[PDB]
Amino acid sequence: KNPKSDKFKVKRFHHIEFWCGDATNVARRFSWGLGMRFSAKSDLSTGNMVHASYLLTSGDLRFLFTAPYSPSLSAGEIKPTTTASIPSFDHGSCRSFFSSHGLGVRAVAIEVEDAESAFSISVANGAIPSSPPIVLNEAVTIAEVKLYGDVVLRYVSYKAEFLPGFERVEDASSFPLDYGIRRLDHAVGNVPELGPALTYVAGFTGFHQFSGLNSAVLASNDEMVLLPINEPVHGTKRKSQIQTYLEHNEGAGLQHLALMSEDIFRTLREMRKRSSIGGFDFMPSPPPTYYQNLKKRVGDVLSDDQIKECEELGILVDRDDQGTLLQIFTKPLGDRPTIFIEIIQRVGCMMYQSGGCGGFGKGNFSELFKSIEEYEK
Amino acid sequence: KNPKSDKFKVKRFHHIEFWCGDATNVARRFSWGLGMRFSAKSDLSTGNMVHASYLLTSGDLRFLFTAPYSPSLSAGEIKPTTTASIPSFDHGSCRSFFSSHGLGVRAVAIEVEDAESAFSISVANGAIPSSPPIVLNEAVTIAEVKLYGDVVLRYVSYKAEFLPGFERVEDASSFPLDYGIRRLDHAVGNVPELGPALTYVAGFTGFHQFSGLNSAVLASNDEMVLLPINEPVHGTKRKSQIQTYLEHNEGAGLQHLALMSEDIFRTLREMRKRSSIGGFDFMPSPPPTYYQNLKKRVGDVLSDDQIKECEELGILVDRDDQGTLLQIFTKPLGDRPTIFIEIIQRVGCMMYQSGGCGGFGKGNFSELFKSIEEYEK
Ligand SMILES: CCn1cc(Cl)c2c(C(=O)C3=C(O)[C@@H]4CC[C@@H](C4)C3=O)ccnc21
Ligand SMILES: CCn1cc(Cl)c2c(C(=O)C3=C(O)[C@@H]4CC[C@@H](C4)C3=O)ccnc21
Ligand SMILES: [Co+2]
Ligand SMILES: [Co+2]
Repeated sequence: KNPKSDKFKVKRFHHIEFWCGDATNVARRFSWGLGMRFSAKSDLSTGNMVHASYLLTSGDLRFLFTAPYSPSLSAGEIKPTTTASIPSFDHGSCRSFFSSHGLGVRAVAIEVEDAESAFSISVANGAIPSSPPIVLNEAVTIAEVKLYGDVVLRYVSYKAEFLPGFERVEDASSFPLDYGIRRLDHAVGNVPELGPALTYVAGFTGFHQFSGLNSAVLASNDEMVLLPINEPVHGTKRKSQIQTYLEHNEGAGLQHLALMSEDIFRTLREMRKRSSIGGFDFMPSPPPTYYQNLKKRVGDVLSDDQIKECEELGILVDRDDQGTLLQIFTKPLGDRPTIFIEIIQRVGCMMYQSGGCGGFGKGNFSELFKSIEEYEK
Repeated sequence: KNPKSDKFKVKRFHHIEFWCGDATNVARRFSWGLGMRFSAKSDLSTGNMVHASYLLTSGDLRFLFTAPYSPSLSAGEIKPTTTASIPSFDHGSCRSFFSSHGLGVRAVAIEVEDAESAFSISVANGAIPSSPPIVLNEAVTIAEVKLYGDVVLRYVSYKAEFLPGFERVEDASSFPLDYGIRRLDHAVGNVPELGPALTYVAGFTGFHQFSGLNSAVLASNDEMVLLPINEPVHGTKRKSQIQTYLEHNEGAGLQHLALMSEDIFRTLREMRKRSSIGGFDFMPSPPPTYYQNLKKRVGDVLSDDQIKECEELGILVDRDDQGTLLQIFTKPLGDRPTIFIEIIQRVGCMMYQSGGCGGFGKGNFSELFKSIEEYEK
């Protein structure tokens, strides 16, 4: 059931903003590791004396990397005279976030019809305000409310090129890398208590409900904005990875970003070639028994050659009533065992493809446990 | 003249330590951009609950990248029970350094005969202590004194593998990258006042003296440890780049690291191929007039084909009474216009090669000014 209860008009995920200590080095590592192009910048070279922000893109996926300059460079400014291109940015908030959490997502940004209206309706319905609506160059409106922990949900609306004040990147610095990633599929939060988190977020958005953890997924009307949230389950044999996250992150935050690929075989071939030369590492692949069991689960969807290619690349597969899901997880993106990335591709639910086609892979918890036991043999 | 006045036995540069917000992303970017192998680690996986430290190597060059974990992970520890592998590390100092300066060098480390003796003699001769000598696993001794700004000179001595507590890196994570870089040639500081800086450092080491700036170079007895120091010169037409450094760095710090290559043509070919895919950018190349003028300056040292290869790669050349110097400079390594890297290779002074052979390129200030004026034509 989908009661289509959004309290404002939501379109799609727009961008993800990482708060960094050095945006340059993180952005360059991510660009090479994920195959994303440098697309826009706002920094000293564009007149921004407050923060350095670099935008990477792959298809519709937009990753923004932001770090503060010395406050001394902008000491004479006030908010009405700021050279910051992102008006919600604050030196103290950014440094506090990074000191507390390390590298991680500060903002999950969605495009809405009217960010001013979205902000008002959200706060009227219980959202904790983080940054009020601000109109940039009479063209783009941005506002922010608290999502969980120190992560904000950022609303963006356009009257009619990322943000005013950002410059397109000189072609020579913009190498057209592309490993197949096309859009953000979902963004997952870890919280200490799932119940209150769900009630809060569903409360102010109207989003409906779509081992070691309990989870639920909030979704927009067309189920294209997908926001899973996890809480830990305590006392288990193996310690809850959600609890490990909360300890190393100093509390709630964004756990993983799932990036849809138009060709997950090519994406993973490209990413795995670069794992040891500056890119991202992947979690340990499942045993050969997992892929032998795949024939009985998805042999109608995937040929044996395609199943063999899943095995070459360490890809997991899950299936539900309506669609099939190919997925794989990176090791953590930075020093702490906190945020990681999922690469995903969905098969089915063709109407365009409906959002969440095939679910989120929860069947792979049991299929992996059983496959490792099967594999001790 | 070289009075060989070192107050203790100094061997060579040992390593450079960057203090980072996220060591993983900086280390991976540097590894790919410079062709350095991941060689050792000390982090959560090795039992270090305090800091994440990753060691990159290329030949004898050792780059260490360190970032703090949440203090909560080690809250129960005291110094006698610490799991830190680098005992001088402090969460507050590291966060304060990075907040103030951004990404940069915290420690210039030299190998000495006895780091305990070097520390005592240094402080007896005016050095400001930063971390007292500490013996690690009865095998390695480390001590630190202030060099300039928040940069420390770190003494390391070995009784008889980087540091105890570091583990060698799993071969699969250690891709054998190598673009030809072999050792640190010199490490350069920017200070507000050159005179007092020189007197202080030469005071406690016994090191002897080897537009927009004044400079002098301190050197060890065999002139293999080379420490240039710059101060700004004010009022000029173009603003002093040393002054720009001090403003954006919030004071004195390390300006550039010069990395010797055994084949600067290959190093620069390799680095330039990666500039736009996660590596390092280079400063604008000199005009064609610079390379036409090179025939008259170094035509006895470099064939026209070799001079043409310098032009392809943007390489600068300078010469003194005893040797020839090939050099090139990167753009700044991170967000702020502060630290950068020089790639260098020296021709001549064969006895092994004597240190500083060919100087440091100061002749290229005038040769570049004149070549740009020549090139307006
Ligand atoms: C193989 C072990 N494994 C590790 C992960 Cl992270 C994972 C996921 C995954 O991506 C997550 C989500 O998108 C949904 C929100 C939380 C739940 C579901 C969840 O865990 C699905 C199945 N098995 C998984
Ligand atoms: C082409 C413009 N240019 C930019 C740099 Cl950074 C540079 C250097 C260089 O590396 C530096 C040093 O190693 C020595 C210590 C300070 C002096 C000398 C100095 O500037 C030499 C010649 N020309 C240069
Ligand atoms: Co997921
Ligand atoms: Co130099």
